[PDB]
Amino acid sequence: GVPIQKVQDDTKTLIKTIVTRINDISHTQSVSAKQRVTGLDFIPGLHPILSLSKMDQTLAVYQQVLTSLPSQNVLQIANDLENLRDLLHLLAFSKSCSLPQESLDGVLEASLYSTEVVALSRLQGSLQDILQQLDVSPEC
Amino acid sequence: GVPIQKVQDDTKTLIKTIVTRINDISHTQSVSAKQRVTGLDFIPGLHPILSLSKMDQTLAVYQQVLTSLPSQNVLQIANDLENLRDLLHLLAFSKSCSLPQESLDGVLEASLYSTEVVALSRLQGSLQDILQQLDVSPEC
Amino acid sequence: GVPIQKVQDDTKTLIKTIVTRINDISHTQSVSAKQRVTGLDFIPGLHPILSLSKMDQTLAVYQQVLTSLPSQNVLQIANDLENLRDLLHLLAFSKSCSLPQESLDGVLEASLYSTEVVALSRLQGSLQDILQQLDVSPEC
Amino acid sequence: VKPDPPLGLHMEVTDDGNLKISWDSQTMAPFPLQYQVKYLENSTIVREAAEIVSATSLLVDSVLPGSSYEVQVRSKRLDGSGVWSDWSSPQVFTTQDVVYFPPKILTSVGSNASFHCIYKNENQIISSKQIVWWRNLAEKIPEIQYSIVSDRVSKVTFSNLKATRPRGKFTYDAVYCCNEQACHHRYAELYVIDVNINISCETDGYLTKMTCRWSPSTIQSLVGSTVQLRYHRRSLYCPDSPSIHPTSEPKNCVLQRDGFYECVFQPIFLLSGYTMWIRINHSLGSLDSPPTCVLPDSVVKPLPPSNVKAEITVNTGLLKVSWEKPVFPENNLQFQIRYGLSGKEIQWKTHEVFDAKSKSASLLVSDLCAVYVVQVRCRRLDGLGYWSNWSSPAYTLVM
Amino acid sequence: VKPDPPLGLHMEVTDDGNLKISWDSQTMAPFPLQYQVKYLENSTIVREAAEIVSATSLLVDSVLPGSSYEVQVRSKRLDGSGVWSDWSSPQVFTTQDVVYFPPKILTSVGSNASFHCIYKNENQIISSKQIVWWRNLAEKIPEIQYSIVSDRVSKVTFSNLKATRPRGKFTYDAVYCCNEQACHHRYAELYVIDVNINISCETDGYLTKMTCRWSPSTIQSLVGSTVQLRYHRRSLYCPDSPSIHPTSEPKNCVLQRDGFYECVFQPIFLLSGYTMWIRINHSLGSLDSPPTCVLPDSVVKPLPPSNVKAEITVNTGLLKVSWEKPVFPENNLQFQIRYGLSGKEIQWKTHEVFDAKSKSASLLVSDLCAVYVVQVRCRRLDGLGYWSNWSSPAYTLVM
Amino acid sequence: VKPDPPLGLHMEVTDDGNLKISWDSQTMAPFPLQYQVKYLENSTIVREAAEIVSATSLLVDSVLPGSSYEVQVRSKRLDGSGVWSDWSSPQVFTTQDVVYFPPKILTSVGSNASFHCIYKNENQIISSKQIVWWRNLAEKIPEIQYSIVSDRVSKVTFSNLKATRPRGKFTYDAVYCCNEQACHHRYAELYVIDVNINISCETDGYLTKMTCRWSPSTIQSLVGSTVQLRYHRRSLYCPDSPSIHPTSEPKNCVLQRDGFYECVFQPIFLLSGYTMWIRINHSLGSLDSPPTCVLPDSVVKPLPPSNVKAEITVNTGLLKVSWEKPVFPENNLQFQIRYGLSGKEIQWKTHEVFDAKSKSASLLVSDLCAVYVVQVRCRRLDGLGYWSNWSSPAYTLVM
Ligand code: NI
Ligand code: NI
Ligand code: NI
Repeated sequence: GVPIQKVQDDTKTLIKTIVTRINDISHTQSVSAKQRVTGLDFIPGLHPILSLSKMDQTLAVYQQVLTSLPSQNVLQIANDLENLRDLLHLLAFSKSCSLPQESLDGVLEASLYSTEVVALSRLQGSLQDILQQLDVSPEC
Repeated sequence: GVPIQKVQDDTKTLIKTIVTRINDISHTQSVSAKQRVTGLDFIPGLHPILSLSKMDQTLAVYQQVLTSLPSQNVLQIANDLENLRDLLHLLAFSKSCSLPQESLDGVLEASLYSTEVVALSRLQGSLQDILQQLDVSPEC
Repeated sequence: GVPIQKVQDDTKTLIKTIVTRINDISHTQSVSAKQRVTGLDFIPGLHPILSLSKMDQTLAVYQQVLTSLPSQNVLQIANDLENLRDLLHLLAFSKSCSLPQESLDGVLEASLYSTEVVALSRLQGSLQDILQQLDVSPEC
Repeated sequence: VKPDPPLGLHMEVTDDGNLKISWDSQTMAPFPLQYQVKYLENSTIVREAAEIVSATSLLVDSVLPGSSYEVQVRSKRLDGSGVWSDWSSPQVFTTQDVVYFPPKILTSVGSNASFHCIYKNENQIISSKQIVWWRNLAEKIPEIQYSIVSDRVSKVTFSNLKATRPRGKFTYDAVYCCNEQACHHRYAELYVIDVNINISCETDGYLTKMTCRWSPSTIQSLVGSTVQLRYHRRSLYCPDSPSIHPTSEPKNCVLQRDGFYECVFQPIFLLSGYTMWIRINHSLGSLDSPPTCVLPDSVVKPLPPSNVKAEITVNTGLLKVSWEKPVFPENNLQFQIRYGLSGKEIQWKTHEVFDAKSKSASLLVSDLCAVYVVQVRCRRLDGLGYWSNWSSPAYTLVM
Repeated sequence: VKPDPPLGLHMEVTDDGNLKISWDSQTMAPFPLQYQVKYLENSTIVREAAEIVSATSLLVDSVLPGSSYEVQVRSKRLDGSGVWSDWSSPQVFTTQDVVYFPPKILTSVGSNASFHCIYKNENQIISSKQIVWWRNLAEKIPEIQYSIVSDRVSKVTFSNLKATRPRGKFTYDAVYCCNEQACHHRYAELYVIDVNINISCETDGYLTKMTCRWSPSTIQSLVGSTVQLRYHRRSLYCPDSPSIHPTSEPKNCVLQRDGFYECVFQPIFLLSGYTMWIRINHSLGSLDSPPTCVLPDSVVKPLPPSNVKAEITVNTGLLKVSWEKPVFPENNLQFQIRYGLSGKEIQWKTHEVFDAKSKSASLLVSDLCAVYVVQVRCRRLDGLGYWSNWSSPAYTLVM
Repeated sequence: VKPDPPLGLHMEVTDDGNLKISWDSQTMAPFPLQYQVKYLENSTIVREAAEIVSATSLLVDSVLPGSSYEVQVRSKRLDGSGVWSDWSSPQVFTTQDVVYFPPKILTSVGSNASFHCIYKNENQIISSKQIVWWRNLAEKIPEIQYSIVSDRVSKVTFSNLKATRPRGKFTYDAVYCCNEQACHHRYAELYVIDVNINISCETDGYLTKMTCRWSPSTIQSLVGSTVQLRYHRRSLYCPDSPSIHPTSEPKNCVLQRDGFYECVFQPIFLLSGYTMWIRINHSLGSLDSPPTCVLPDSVVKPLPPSNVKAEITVNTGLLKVSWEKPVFPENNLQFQIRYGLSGKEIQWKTHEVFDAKSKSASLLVSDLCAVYVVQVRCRRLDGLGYWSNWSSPAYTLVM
């Protein structure tokens, strides 16, 4: 009933869409994604992203962070993350496996620019890695 | 001073004018004027209207009914009836003779459509009769 | 620093300006300035204005009168008169000399047209006299 | 009962120059009241008077210039053992050095108007043979127009008044009454307005409403006062000479983008006479335009003739034009047909049909093989009305 | 506890023709109440009844025409030794001479609808074989549509209903049920509306919002009732057959001058199924249009191709047109180029490019020395979407 | 007297980085109070201090990053055997990991600005030889701009500042001070705004009011802060170099449809110097544009020449143009006449008249029998002002 190849292609197209949107955020493109910045250690930066449950909780944390950032673009980005997470949840149903489901506010008030730029460049790195490994048979 | 033949011609022209107006009310033309409808028995339908006092009280009752219908058309026909009553008063003055001068709400509220269609087709019939007898020497 | 000949020319230009303004007030040009009119005896009309301190207190009174007329033109004339007073103060400073600084409401209310035309034509006459004597060695 | 003192004690100067003292009657008293007014005129002579009146007003003869009136009033029941109220609070009214009779006159172009004046000079009323009248401090009025009402009252009479030319914001002539060469500041205000405004009405083709238009080009200059239309409807027809009926009602008229006001009467009474005029509500009074009476039946604009057809009659070559008379009016109508060659520019020729029963005409045409364009309009045969609009164009077929 | 008597005793006629008696529950009672209703139906036969109910309402079967209902209620605590309240004040409810079952029906075009009626004629139920149905007092309904439910209940059945044509302010058909020749003034209201409204949605070029447009030309006639758009979002994609989900939410949309309503969803869920329909909340009930499901990804309007250039190749004279594909969509696109001689009137010729990897095309041109104007637009190769707007005009250089 | 404890205890960081403790003086005390402040700095070292001050505030030197200050104050009557109040409620102030000196700088284009910072890394103030400065986390600031104030305080100095380019809603540059490779999220906000706004004023042709226009295109980006025009009027004339007077007043300006602000001065003082500027009242302070002084007498735009006539002189064939100089100014003026053949396109020729007493000029014309169009404009002979508008066209009569 559900054609898995169309869904996989839609996942790649949606990934390319989120990546181009974040590439359009000019201030983030000139910021080193892999550079670690103190205070935002809760943000899931470059750290082998190798399993379905960690990806789900990663996109969940990134979503929770974006909900608090007051930009309309970030709101749209959060909606794209909702559709993408549900697509990975349906893919996990396709492969058969269960998936279960603090200081960020302080930095949002004290350093909104930093919180945004870092969250976005680390998000950009996470999506490039997930994309580069969504074809080498992802497993639960 | 007052030309009685002129006033008589204005009376005929006003009657034909009101008849054409009521003829423009499409839903009433297809309704049998002489057909009896229970509830509107107080409305003075077809019964030889051969005298000035009965003609006057008939147009007065029809006016009293029309004053309560919230249609603009009904307002103009009632205003034309005011001009018509003044012409009948002037003709009675011309021939020399004196002319003296409740349940409507319930039927108006419960059945406005019926009150309107009946009042108008019965009024049209009364006016058609008056026209056919405004030349056989009308008497007070 | 302050060119005294320039200041004399600016004084002449401002006086001629006020006289031309009053000349543009059509209703005042046809009124005899020297004609006595009962009620405005408090108005400093034609009376040898022969000293800098007397000119200053006269123009001060004229300013106080103009402040009460609800006309925009009279307001502008009072502002120009303020600049004129400052120019006469600078001229007295140039020549070295110190310069210090009721029934009007009733006549303003009962007869505005006459009070206005008179106040203005007497002002125009006073300025024409001061102009005619601002070259015969004016003295403090 | 002890009634209260009368309230609202006011004092005005009448057009005759008398002091009218007025007060509010107690609207709650179920019985007639008599009043006693005590007043003290502090002039060059102090005079105290106390008068008993049954009216709610007193007239005091001849306001003295430069005098002060102090006034109190008390009430008593007229019928019976009435106790007097206490006195009102004293009210003070201060008169002025010149007095005008009347102080202002509001009239229209072409009328005759006359002013009276009293000049007090150091507490002394001068002789009328000394009083001189002046206009806007500009020109002396010819002595021919002066009139000696009495040894102390002067009069100026203007005839065939011409419209006042506005000087700046001043739309009135300031008329001064002077003691020989020396004038005083107090003047009289004279307003002459061109009240000859034309109101035109037109009833719609459906006989359901009447739109009346009028231009306030005369009055788009006087501010402070209001201008509105009043009307009165007579049960049947228009009088031979219209008049201003004492009982009237105002009609709300709306100003249009073209600067005209438009007021629509709906519903209408077709055989009822509508008399309308413009009433000018000035602070000093009211002005009325010449009244006009319009009968809606005589201002009807009919709809154009319908179902207009034009065919070239086979073999005969006549332009047979046919039409259907409009639903209204029922009166016998006359028709006018315009016809021309179909082109970029149509040279219209017209033919007039004066018999109401003609639903068709036959016309001679020069080119049997051209398309003719034809339109028709209608009017009441008796001329009592307007011409209809031209019908929608009808085209011949080339055969 | 002795509770108080129930308050607010009201009586309504249900759509089925039953008498619904209701009362306010005591919001202060911390325990369930049982009620006893006593009612007296004064018809041609007096009937007294006393019923015990745990609900705050009672249904009495089949309101009798020309009867009077007198009602009292008392309360008691349901659980325990409850004392009864005193009885409520008696409330009177007066029924009417004709009864309709139901009194009104609101349906859509093409449906089947049937009315039942009861006719009381001088306190006598006539035979059902006598009732005849009429429409708007204009025409007798064919007896084929009549059905004898019982000896006293008549039924009229309409099939394949056509939209009711509005006569003046009347937007419903008055269906009358008459006793042979004599009809009554009371009628039933039948409203048949064309609910087949089409809603069209378009997602902006940045895929950040979706604007949906719809025309209420069907419903710009019914006043009193409200019309609003309702929607429900499904996590992913559209079902094979859309349905009205029981759980939905309204979206506030604003009417534009073009007469269409425009409602924007922002932010959007690109891969979530948006099911929308128009809800007509009338006093008589609610009506829902046939639901439609739209996937925003499939209604995307891409931005036009950018950096469009046109150059004449030296010596060869070919028109080289080049462009840059829009940022979105990522799917393979097809392009359409229009080109023409630069003039007051551009004779556009079009060329279609169906290979996604083509960033340029080469065109044969007739005049190597004229300025050509060229524009390009794009569309999804699979056709699942709209055409983009035309690019900004590109001009050739004269070489 | 035993006074009450001080109230309103607040703690702020000064732009210099000191902790200012403040409290409300008891407005009801008819005698001077002395205070004793007790504070506990919980840093890496606990410090307890108790100071006696006669002022209602205390400055504590150099706020330590990552420390907590707890503060209590008590009061006593200054003169005599005063009993001490009880201690205030303890107030807690929590410092942050990095401290900037000052935390924000608002400056204009072309200025020099420098920030100082202290970085605590695991409860240790690091050495100045490792701190490196960055701009918006994008690029390392050249070490040339760094300055070692001391072994623990770093300084960054920017010279000839360029306007900050806004990135999205961010209108400031985030300047970061980092411990070698590792930066922290806390940054300093640097706002560089182009305060070089030009205000242009123009006096009306009637010399009754002066209108000043300015564009807020610079400031239609900063929200939260307010922008208003301030001015100060000097009795006579403008200074050689305008300055920001300490005493000024605000002027209510209205934004126009073109996006410009208009400030209307009415009435005006022709010979009074009006010094005006734009004030940007931001949460962090106030900014003033370079002040300008305008003398309305020097910005007058005269009315065009009036009564312009053009006649062809009989027998001689000269175009005699004549005019009346505008009412103002009375000072000697120069005139410019344009004349041309009356057509759809007028080939204007111009003649300049430099003598103020010339009310007419005579021009050579090629065709004596054509209608010529003529217009005249004027300007102050000394050039101190603008040119008037062209007069209303004058046409010759063909004679
Ligand atoms: Ni009468
Ligand atoms: Ni579901
Ligand atoms: Ni100074």
